[PDB]
Amino acid sequence: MNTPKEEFQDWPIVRIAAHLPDLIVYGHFSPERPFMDYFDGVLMFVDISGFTAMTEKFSSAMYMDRGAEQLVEILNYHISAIVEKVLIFGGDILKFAGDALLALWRVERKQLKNIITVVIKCSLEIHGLFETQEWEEGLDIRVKIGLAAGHISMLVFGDETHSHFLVIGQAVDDVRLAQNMAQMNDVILSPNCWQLCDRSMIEIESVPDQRAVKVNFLKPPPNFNFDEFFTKCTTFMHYYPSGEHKNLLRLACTLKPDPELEMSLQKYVMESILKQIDNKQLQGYLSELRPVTIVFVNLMFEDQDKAEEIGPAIQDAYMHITSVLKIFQGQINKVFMFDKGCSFLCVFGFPGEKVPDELTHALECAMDIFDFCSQVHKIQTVSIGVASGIVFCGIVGHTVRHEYTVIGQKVNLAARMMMYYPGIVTCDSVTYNGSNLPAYFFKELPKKVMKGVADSGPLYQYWGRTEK
Ligand SMILES: Nc1nonc1C(=O)c1ccccc1
Repeated sequence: MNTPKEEFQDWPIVRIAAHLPDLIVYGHFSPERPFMDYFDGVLMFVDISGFTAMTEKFSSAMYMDRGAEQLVEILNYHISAIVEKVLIFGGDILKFAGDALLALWRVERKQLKNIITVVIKCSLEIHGLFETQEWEEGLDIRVKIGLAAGHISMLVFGDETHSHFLVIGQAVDDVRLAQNMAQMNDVILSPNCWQLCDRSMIEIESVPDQRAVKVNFLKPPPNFNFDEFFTKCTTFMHYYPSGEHKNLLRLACTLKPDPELEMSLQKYVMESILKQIDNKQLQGYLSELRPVTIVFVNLMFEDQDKAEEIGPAIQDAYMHITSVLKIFQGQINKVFMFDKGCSFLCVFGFPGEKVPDELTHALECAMDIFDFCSQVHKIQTVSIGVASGIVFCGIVGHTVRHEYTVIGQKVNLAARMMMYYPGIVTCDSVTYNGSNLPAYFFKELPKKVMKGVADSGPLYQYWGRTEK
């Protein structure tokens, strides 16, 4: 008999799995929401704002109405290379944002030391991708890397139709802190990472007024062989592609149809993405420069380190947020957490979710969320930033690991507003002027210098319908 080869690997379940980390794909968790689990790992936070700041100029007439198509193409070219490095070195890309990606090497406590070495090497090789690369006249196509290590908590929250996850805890906070100490081309280790690492491998230096350290060099001992060392480390990497599947970047590429599993995984993925996955929408429909309203919600907790308290709080907030968003076809694009604040990047006006009065509704939705979440047990402060303008939407990443992501100055603005104007609902000038709501529903705010925003324009507090 003949032996035709090539296992078919393009099933819907596999396509869905591209949008998710191994943490979720192979997780098999209880149905309770919230669900929490705990482990140890090494984290890598790669700041990619250097080249995703490209977005503004892709709206220029120069790109002849193909700005979004060109932007996703060039971004994915670069980001794909980063993802491949992460994957080949054994890491799990947890999420993408417009300005960063976060990767995890989950391992038993005893192997943290050796895995940090692996992750440093990976980091250095990532920087190596960009050492001599630019466009037009600007080589700011470079990245900044923070690494952290230690205890990590995982939270899964959602309802019967939608799920979201976060990793949280000090190591997660640490990786964020480390990355924003990094200059271009730097690899910065959190204090704990530095404490736990193989100091014989690496030369570091101090970071002024900081216990974090900068990696100057990976200088391995005389008879060290990284490839053999890596192979030893793979013993502790549950899903590293191997044997007959050593040619694949992800084990998830080998997933077979399993309706129960697919039911669980699809809950993490937006319906419009599922439509594309199911070949019921053109594969390029979701790459666009689109006017939207961003409602960025930040929840700060009474006790920031107590995962057991924050989980139920986020779940309670989520249940309300999703109900309010349904009422106006708003969608949660991302959920993020560091600094102890949990933030929901909500979007009004995504593809196929048009509808006029987007501004009035965004503001009313923001206020509703604010009022409700402010009453949630353990939520100390709610802050909401509302900004409206043209943003890039598209699936960003590698073929095998990518996510629908929104990128733009207005996303950054809403994000900065919620942090620099805590405890209130704020909006930009577009939103204020477009709502046409009475002017006394607002308060004109002092201008604040916000990191990453040049010329925010006049900003406003949405005070609401009444003085009280
Ligand atoms: N915490 C988290 N758990 O999953 N993702 C995050 C997160 O904050 C993040 C932020 C920016 C980019 C990528 C991830």
